[PDB]
Amino acid sequence: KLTKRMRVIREKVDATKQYDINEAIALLKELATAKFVESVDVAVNLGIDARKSDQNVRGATVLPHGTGQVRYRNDKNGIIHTTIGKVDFDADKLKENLEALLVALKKAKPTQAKGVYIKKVSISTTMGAGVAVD
Amino acid sequence: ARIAGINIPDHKHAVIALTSIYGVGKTRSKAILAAAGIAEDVKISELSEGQIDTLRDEVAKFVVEGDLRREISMSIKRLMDLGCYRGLRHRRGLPVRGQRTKTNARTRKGPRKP
RNA sequence: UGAGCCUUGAUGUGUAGGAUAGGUGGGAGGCUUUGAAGUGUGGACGCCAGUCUGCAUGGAGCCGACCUUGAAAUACCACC
RNA sequence: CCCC
RNA sequence: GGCACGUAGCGCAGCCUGGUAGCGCACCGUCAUGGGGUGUCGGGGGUCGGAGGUUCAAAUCCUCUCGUGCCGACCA
Ligand SMILES: [Mg+2]
Ligand SMILES: [Mg+2]
Ligand SMILES: [Mg+2]
Repeated sequence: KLTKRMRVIREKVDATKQYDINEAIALLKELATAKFVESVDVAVNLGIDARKSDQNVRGATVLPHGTGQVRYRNDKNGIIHTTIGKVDFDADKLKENLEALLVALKKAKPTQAKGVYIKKVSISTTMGAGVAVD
Repeated sequence: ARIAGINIPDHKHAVIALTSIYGVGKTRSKAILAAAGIAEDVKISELSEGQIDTLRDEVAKFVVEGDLRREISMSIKRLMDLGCYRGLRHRRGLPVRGQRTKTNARTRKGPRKP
Protein backbone atom coordinates (compact mmCIF):
# COMPACT_ATOMS: atom_id res chain seq x y z
CA LYS A 1 0.00 0.00 0.00
CA LEU A 2 2.92 2.31 0.78
CA THR A 3 6.66 2.57 0.14
CA LYS A 4 9.47 1.63 2.53
CA ARG A 5 9.40 5.18 3.92
CA MET A 6 6.04 5.71 5.60
CA ARG A 7 5.80 2.35 7.36
CA VAL A 8 9.04 2.24 9.36
CA ILE A 9 8.33 5.66 10.86
CA ARG A 10 4.89 4.54 12.03
CA GLU A 11 6.63 1.43 13.40
CA LYS A 12 8.95 3.66 15.42
CA VAL A 13 6.40 5.40 17.69
CA ASP A 14 3.41 4.50 19.83
CA ALA A 15 0.06 6.27 20.06
CA THR A 16 -1.36 4.11 22.84
CA LYS A 17 1.76 4.98 24.87
CA GLN A 18 1.67 8.73 25.50
CA TYR A 19 5.35 9.64 25.42
CA ASP A 20 7.13 11.88 27.94
CA ILE A 21 9.11 15.10 27.63
CA ASN A 22 12.64 13.72 28.03
CA GLU A 23 11.67 10.62 26.06
CA ALA A 24 10.37 12.83 23.25
CA ILE A 25 13.72 14.34 22.27
CA ALA A 26 15.34 11.17 21.03
CA LEU A 27 13.09 10.18 18.13
CA LEU A 28 12.86 13.25 15.90
CA LYS A 29 15.82 11.97 13.88
CA GLU A 30 13.74 8.83 13.24
CA LEU A 31 10.76 11.12 12.55
CA ALA A 32 12.70 13.30 10.07
CA THR A 33 13.12 11.82 6.58
CA ALA A 34 13.25 14.89 4.33
CA LYS A 35 16.20 16.32 2.41
CA PHE A 36 15.86 19.89 3.73
CA VAL A 37 15.18 21.77 6.97
CA GLU A 38 11.83 20.11 7.61
CA SER A 39 9.55 21.43 10.31
CA VAL A 40 7.94 19.91 13.41
CA ASP A 41 4.39 20.90 14.34
CA VAL A 42 2.81 20.99 17.78
CA ALA A 43 -0.86 20.63 18.62
CA VAL A 44 -2.31 21.64 21.96
CA ASN A 45 -5.53 19.98 23.01
CA LEU A 46 -7.48 22.24 25.35
CA GLY A 47 -10.07 21.63 28.04
CA ILE A 48 -12.69 24.37 27.63
CA ASP A 49 -15.89 24.69 25.60
CA ALA A 50 -15.16 27.56 23.23
CA ARG A 51 -18.67 27.78 21.84
CA LYS A 52 -18.89 31.03 23.83
CA SER A 53 -17.62 34.43 22.72
CA ASP A 54 -15.73 34.95 25.99
CA GLN A 55 -13.14 32.21 25.41
CA ASN A 56 -11.03 33.49 22.51
CA VAL A 57 -7.25 33.35 22.98
CA ARG A 58 -4.71 35.63 21.32
CA GLY A 59 -1.06 36.32 22.08
CA ALA A 60 2.52 36.33 20.85
CA THR A 61 5.34 33.97 21.78
CA VAL A 62 8.78 35.32 22.67
CA LEU A 63 10.88 32.39 21.54
CA PRO A 64 13.78 31.60 23.92
CA HIS A 65 15.99 30.75 20.93
CA GLY A 66 14.28 32.34 17.90
CA THR A 67 13.18 30.78 14.62
CA GLY A 68 11.34 34.69 16.26
CA GLN A 69 8.07 36.13 17.59
CA VAL A 70 5.00 34.11 16.58
CA ARG A 71 1.34 34.77 17.36
CA TYR A 72 -1.16 32.08 18.37
CA ARG A 73 -4.87 31.48 18.92
CA ASN A 74 -6.98 28.58 20.18
CA ASP A 75 -9.65 26.69 18.25
CA LYS A 76 -13.42 26.67 18.61
CA ASN A 77 -13.35 22.92 19.33
CA GLY A 78 -10.22 22.71 21.48
CA ILE A 79 -7.09 21.97 19.44
CA ILE A 80 -4.61 24.70 18.44
CA HIS A 81 -1.86 24.41 15.82
CA THR A 82 1.46 25.80 17.08
CA THR A 83 5.11 25.17 16.22
CA ILE A 84 8.43 24.58 17.98
CA GLY A 85 10.65 24.87 14.89
CA LYS A 86 12.54 22.24 12.89
CA VAL A 87 14.12 18.83 13.43
CA ASP A 88 17.78 19.89 13.13
CA PHE A 89 17.53 22.88 15.51
CA ASP A 90 19.26 21.15 18.41
CA ALA A 91 16.70 18.49 19.44
CA ASP A 92 17.97 18.84 23.01
CA LYS A 93 17.23 22.56 22.73
CA LEU A 94 13.78 21.69 21.39
CA LYS A 95 12.84 20.50 24.88
CA GLU A 96 13.97 23.84 26.28
CA ASN A 97 11.90 25.51 23.56
CA LEU A 98 8.96 23.40 24.73
CA GLU A 99 9.59 24.67 28.25
CA ALA A 100 9.16 28.37 27.45
CA LEU A 101 6.03 27.91 25.31
CA LEU A 102 3.47 26.72 27.83
CA VAL A 103 4.49 28.67 30.94
CA ALA A 104 3.52 31.86 29.09
CA LEU A 105 0.00 30.52 28.52
CA LYS A 106 -0.90 29.73 32.14
CA LYS A 107 0.13 33.29 33.02
CA ALA A 108 -2.49 34.60 30.57
CA LYS A 109 -4.89 31.83 31.61
CA PRO A 110 -8.39 33.24 30.98
CA THR A 111 -10.53 33.62 34.09
CA GLN A 112 -13.76 32.56 32.31
CA ALA A 113 -12.51 29.00 31.83
CA LYS A 114 -14.72 26.00 32.62
CA GLY A 115 -12.88 22.97 33.94
CA VAL A 116 -9.20 22.39 33.30
CA TYR A 117 -7.57 24.67 30.75
CA ILE A 118 -5.16 22.29 29.04
CA LYS A 119 -5.71 18.67 27.98
CA LYS A 120 -2.68 17.38 26.07
CA VAL A 121 0.41 18.39 24.08
CA SER A 122 1.13 16.59 20.81
CA ILE A 123 4.72 17.25 19.73
CA SER A 124 4.22 15.91 16.22
CA THR A 125 6.46 15.88 13.17
CA THR A 126 5.69 17.04 9.66
CA MET A 127 6.90 13.84 7.94
CA GLY A 128 6.31 11.09 10.48
CA ALA A 129 4.02 9.54 13.05
CA GLY A 130 2.95 12.04 15.69
CA VAL A 131 3.71 11.97 19.43
CA ALA A 132 1.10 12.89 22.06
CA VAL A 133 2.73 13.80 25.40
CA ASP A 134 0.88 14.48 28.66
CA ALA B 1 -18.70 59.18 -29.42
CA ARG B 2 -18.58 62.36 -27.32
CA ILE B 3 -21.27 64.59 -28.83
CA ALA B 4 -23.51 66.59 -26.48
CA GLY B 5 -20.94 66.14 -23.71
CA ILE B 6 -22.34 63.05 -22.04
CA ASN B 7 -23.82 60.72 -24.68
CA ILE B 8 -21.59 58.17 -26.40
CA PRO B 9 -23.46 57.03 -29.56
CA ASP B 10 -20.72 54.57 -30.52
CA HIS B 11 -21.28 52.31 -33.53
CA LYS B 12 -24.34 54.26 -34.60
CA HIS B 13 -24.74 55.60 -38.11
CA ALA B 14 -24.23 59.29 -38.73
CA VAL B 15 -27.89 60.28 -38.46
CA ILE B 16 -28.89 57.31 -36.29
CA ALA B 17 -26.67 58.64 -33.51
CA LEU B 18 -28.48 61.98 -33.83
CA THR B 19 -31.91 60.37 -33.71
CA SER B 20 -30.61 58.56 -30.63
CA ILE B 21 -29.22 61.82 -29.28
CA TYR B 22 -30.82 63.49 -26.27
CA GLY B 23 -33.07 66.25 -27.55
CA VAL B 24 -34.08 65.51 -31.14
CA GLY B 25 -35.66 62.71 -33.13
CA LYS B 26 -36.25 61.41 -36.62
CA THR B 27 -36.00 64.33 -39.05
CA ARG B 28 -33.81 66.76 -37.15
CA SER B 29 -30.85 64.40 -37.60
CA LYS B 30 -31.45 64.41 -41.36
CA ALA B 31 -31.70 68.20 -41.16
CA ILE B 32 -28.44 68.42 -39.22
CA LEU B 33 -26.50 66.22 -41.62
CA ALA B 34 -27.95 68.20 -44.53
CA ALA B 35 -27.02 71.54 -42.96
CA ALA B 36 -23.54 70.16 -42.17
CA GLY B 37 -22.87 68.25 -45.40
CA ILE B 38 -22.44 64.63 -44.31
CA ALA B 39 -23.88 61.32 -45.47
CA GLU B 40 -25.61 58.72 -43.30
CA ASP B 41 -24.17 55.35 -44.37
CA VAL B 42 -21.33 54.91 -41.84
CA LYS B 43 -21.08 54.62 -38.07
CA ILE B 44 -19.74 57.32 -35.76
CA SER B 45 -16.53 55.30 -35.34
CA GLU B 46 -15.15 56.39 -38.73
CA LEU B 47 -15.82 60.12 -38.90
CA SER B 48 -12.99 62.11 -37.34
CA GLU B 49 -13.37 64.93 -34.82
CA GLY B 50 -12.83 67.58 -37.49
CA GLN B 51 -16.54 67.26 -38.23
CA ILE B 52 -17.86 65.97 -34.89
CA ASP B 53 -17.24 69.38 -33.36
CA THR B 54 -19.13 70.82 -36.33
CA LEU B 55 -22.08 68.51 -35.61
CA ARG B 56 -21.98 69.62 -31.98
CA ASP B 57 -21.87 73.26 -33.09
CA GLU B 58 -24.80 72.73 -35.47
CA VAL B 59 -26.92 71.00 -32.81
CA ALA B 60 -26.27 73.96 -30.49
CA LYS B 61 -29.08 75.83 -32.30
CA PHE B 62 -31.97 73.79 -30.83
CA VAL B 63 -33.16 73.19 -27.28
CA VAL B 64 -30.81 70.78 -25.52
CA GLU B 65 -31.02 68.45 -22.51
CA GLY B 66 -30.67 71.15 -19.87
CA ASP B 67 -33.35 73.36 -21.41
CA LEU B 68 -35.52 70.51 -22.74
CA ARG B 69 -36.94 69.41 -19.39
CA ARG B 70 -36.80 73.00 -18.17
CA GLU B 71 -39.02 74.33 -20.94
CA ILE B 72 -41.27 71.37 -20.19
CA SER B 73 -41.20 72.41 -16.52
CA MET B 74 -41.85 76.05 -17.38
CA SER B 75 -45.01 74.88 -19.12
CA ILE B 76 -45.87 72.69 -16.15
CA LYS B 77 -45.34 75.63 -13.81
CA ARG B 78 -47.70 77.60 -16.02
CA LEU B 79 -50.12 74.74 -15.36
CA MET B 80 -49.55 75.04 -11.60
CA ASP B 81 -50.05 78.79 -12.05
CA LEU B 82 -53.28 78.82 -14.06
CA GLY B 83 -55.36 76.06 -12.46
CA CYS B 84 -56.81 74.61 -15.68
CA TYR B 85 -57.95 71.01 -16.09
CA ARG B 86 -54.59 69.85 -17.40
CA GLY B 87 -53.02 71.39 -14.32
CA LEU B 88 -55.50 69.60 -12.07
CA ARG B 89 -54.96 66.25 -13.78
CA HIS B 90 -51.20 66.78 -14.03
CA ARG B 91 -51.12 67.63 -10.31
CA ARG B 92 -52.47 64.14 -9.59
CA GLY B 93 -49.81 62.19 -11.47
CA LEU B 94 -51.89 60.83 -14.32
CA PRO B 95 -50.93 59.30 -17.72
CA VAL B 96 -49.53 61.30 -20.67
CA ARG B 97 -50.96 61.76 -24.23
CA GLY B 98 -54.70 62.73 -24.67
CA GLN B 99 -58.25 62.81 -23.27
CA ARG B 100 -59.65 59.36 -22.38
CA THR B 101 -59.11 58.42 -18.74
CA LYS B 102 -61.97 56.37 -17.27
CA THR B 103 -61.52 52.73 -18.27
CA ASN B 104 -58.06 52.39 -19.89
CA ALA B 105 -55.08 54.37 -18.64
CA ARG B 106 -53.59 51.60 -16.53
CA THR B 107 -49.97 51.44 -17.71
CA ARG B 108 -49.10 54.99 -16.67
CA LYS B 109 -51.64 55.03 -13.82
CA GLY B 110 -49.93 51.94 -12.40
CA PRO B 111 -51.40 48.54 -11.57
CA ARG B 112 -54.49 48.24 -9.43
CA LYS B 113 -53.73 48.83 -5.76
CA PRO B 114 -56.27 46.66 -3.89
C1' U C 1 -27.80 -6.43 22.91
C1' G C 2 -27.55 -0.57 22.78
C1' A C 3 -23.89 3.13 25.87
C1' G C 4 -18.66 5.10 26.46
C1' C C 5 -14.13 4.06 23.86
C1' C C 6 -8.03 3.14 21.54
C1' U C 7 -6.43 1.41 16.69
C1' U C 8 -8.07 1.23 11.99
C1' G C 9 -11.77 1.91 8.30
C1' A C 10 -13.49 6.32 7.12
C1' U C 11 -15.92 10.58 6.64
C1' G C 12 -19.40 16.94 6.12
C1' U C 13 -23.68 18.77 -2.87
C1' G C 14 -22.97 25.91 -1.55
C1' U C 15 -22.16 29.23 -5.96
C1' A C 16 -17.17 30.60 -7.70
C1' G C 17 -14.72 27.26 -10.63
C1' G C 18 -8.45 22.29 -12.74
C1' A C 19 -11.10 20.91 -8.07
C1' U C 20 -17.70 15.86 -2.74
C1' A C 21 -12.80 21.89 -0.29
C1' G C 22 -14.07 21.48 8.68
C1' G C 23 -11.67 24.99 12.22
C1' U C 24 -7.27 26.27 12.28
C1' G C 25 -2.76 25.90 9.69
C1' G C 26 3.47 24.11 10.21
C1' G C 27 4.19 23.80 5.67
C1' A C 28 7.31 22.87 -0.65
C1' G C 29 9.09 18.24 -1.17
C1' G C 30 6.55 13.80 -0.95
C1' C C 31 5.54 10.62 -4.51
C1' U C 32 8.90 5.88 -6.45
C1' U C 33 10.96 -0.50 -7.22
C1' U C 34 8.77 -4.51 -0.24
C1' G C 35 7.39 -3.84 -6.99
C1' A C 36 3.89 4.03 -12.20
C1' A C 37 0.96 7.43 -14.74
C1' G C 38 -3.38 6.03 -18.55
C1' U C 39 -6.20 1.56 -18.40
C1' G C 40 -8.64 -4.04 -17.26
C1' U C 41 -12.91 -4.33 -13.95
C1' G C 42 -15.55 -6.74 -8.99
C1' G C 43 -17.06 -3.89 -4.77
C1' A C 44 -18.69 0.99 -1.59
C1' C C 45 -21.23 6.06 -1.04
C1' G C 46 -24.02 8.81 -3.60
C1' C C 47 -28.49 15.53 -3.47
C1' C C 48 -24.45 9.69 -8.10
C1' A C 49 -22.25 15.76 -10.00
C1' G C 50 -18.28 12.55 -8.24
C1' U C 51 -14.73 10.40 -4.27
C1' C C 52 -12.65 5.85 -4.73
C1' U C 53 -10.44 0.44 -3.16
C1' G C 54 -8.76 -5.64 -4.03
C1' C C 55 -5.44 -8.21 -8.14
C1' A C 56 -3.02 -6.42 -11.97
C1' U C 57 -1.69 -5.56 -17.51
C1' G C 58 0.96 -0.65 -18.22
C1' G C 59 5.34 -2.35 -14.86
C1' A C 60 9.93 4.07 -12.24
C1' G C 61 5.91 7.84 -13.56
C1' C C 62 3.14 12.62 -11.11
C1' C C 63 3.43 17.21 -8.56
C1' G C 64 3.45 21.74 -3.50
C1' A C 65 4.42 26.48 -5.28
C1' C C 66 2.28 27.84 -10.89
C1' C C 67 -4.24 30.93 -12.50
C1' U C 68 -8.86 32.59 -11.65
C1' U C 69 -12.26 30.87 -4.90
C1' G C 70 -15.91 33.37 1.18
C1' A C 71 -10.97 29.04 1.10
C1' A C 72 -6.42 26.25 -0.11
C1' A C 73 -5.43 21.85 -1.40
C1' U C 74 -6.59 16.89 3.75
C1' A C 75 1.55 16.55 -1.05
C1' C C 76 3.20 15.25 4.44
C1' C C 77 1.69 16.26 9.20
C1' A C 78 -2.14 17.75 13.22
C1' C C 79 -6.44 16.59 17.17
C1' C C 80 -11.07 16.20 16.99
C1' C D 1 -71.39 17.91 -5.60
C1' C D 2 -76.03 21.40 -4.80
C1' C D 3 -80.45 23.44 -7.01
C1' C D 4 -84.82 24.96 -11.02
C1' G E 1 -33.42 23.46 37.95
C1' G E 2 -35.28 21.50 33.63
C1' C E 3 -37.62 20.97 29.04
C1' A E 4 -41.40 22.49 25.59
C1' C E 5 -44.50 25.93 22.93
C1' G E 6 -44.29 31.07 20.23
C1' U E 7 -43.72 31.09 12.62
C1' A E 8 -49.65 35.83 8.28
C1' G E 9 -56.40 36.91 10.91
C1' C E 10 -56.64 31.29 12.32
C1' G E 11 -53.90 26.09 12.40
C1' C E 12 -49.21 24.82 11.45
C1' A E 13 -44.93 23.00 8.89
C1' G E 14 -40.01 24.99 9.11
C1' C E 15 -39.87 23.57 14.52
C1' C E 16 -35.85 26.25 19.47
C1' U E 17 -31.99 19.97 13.05
C1' G E 18 -27.95 25.89 8.47
C1' G E 19 -27.38 29.62 3.64
C1' U E 20 -33.33 31.37 -0.71
C1' A E 21 -40.51 33.14 5.35
C1' G E 22 -43.41 28.01 3.06
C1' C E 23 -48.51 24.69 3.41
C1' G E 24 -53.78 24.70 4.75
C1' C E 25 -58.01 27.53 6.37
C1' A E 26 -59.34 32.79 6.29
C1' C E 27 -59.92 37.50 2.71
C1' C E 28 -60.11 40.23 -2.39
C1' G E 29 -60.83 40.03 -7.97
C1' U E 30 -61.36 36.38 -12.15
C1' C E 31 -62.67 31.43 -14.54
C1' A E 32 -65.51 27.22 -14.16
C1' U E 33 -72.07 26.66 -13.90
C1' G E 34 -78.56 28.30 -17.00
C1' G E 35 -78.15 29.86 -11.21
C1' G E 36 -74.34 28.15 -6.84
C1' G E 37 -70.54 25.12 -4.13
C1' U E 38 -66.27 22.22 -4.28
C1' G E 39 -62.54 23.41 -7.31
C1' U E 40 -58.60 25.11 -10.30
C1' C E 41 -56.13 31.12 -11.22
C1' G E 42 -53.86 35.09 -9.50
C1' G E 43 -53.22 39.25 -5.40
C1' G E 44 -52.53 41.04 -0.70
C1' G E 45 -51.46 39.24 4.10
C1' G E 46 -46.36 37.83 8.20
C1' U E 47 -39.64 38.57 8.98
C1' C E 48 -39.67 33.41 12.69
C1' G E 49 -41.99 36.41 20.72
C1' G E 50 -37.55 40.55 22.35
C1' A E 51 -32.53 41.46 22.65
C1' G E 52 -27.48 40.13 22.10
C1' G E 53 -23.43 37.44 19.87
C1' U E 54 -20.72 32.78 15.80
C1' U E 55 -20.85 32.89 10.47
C1' C E 56 -18.91 33.85 3.83
C1' A E 57 -24.42 34.39 6.00
C1' A E 58 -29.19 32.57 11.63
C1' A E 59 -34.59 30.92 12.11
C1' U E 60 -32.47 26.51 11.48
C1' C E 61 -26.41 27.59 16.17
C1' C E 62 -25.06 29.73 21.70
C1' U E 63 -26.30 33.44 26.10
C1' C E 64 -30.01 36.63 28.59
C1' U E 65 -35.19 37.94 28.39
C1' C E 66 -40.68 37.86 27.60
C1' G E 67 -45.74 35.14 27.93
C1' U E 68 -47.76 30.04 28.74
C1' G E 69 -47.33 25.07 30.35
C1' C E 70 -45.78 20.44 32.93
C1' C E 71 -42.13 17.48 36.59
C1' G E 72 -39.38 18.22 40.66
C1' A E 73 -37.11 21.05 44.70
C1' C E 74 -38.08 25.08 48.61
C1' C E 75 -37.08 25.35 57.63
C1' A E 76 -35.24 34.48 57.78
MG1 LIG F 1 -53.58 59.60 -15.18
MG1 LIG G 1 -88.55 22.52 -12.88
MG1 LIG H 1 -40.85 30.27 51.15
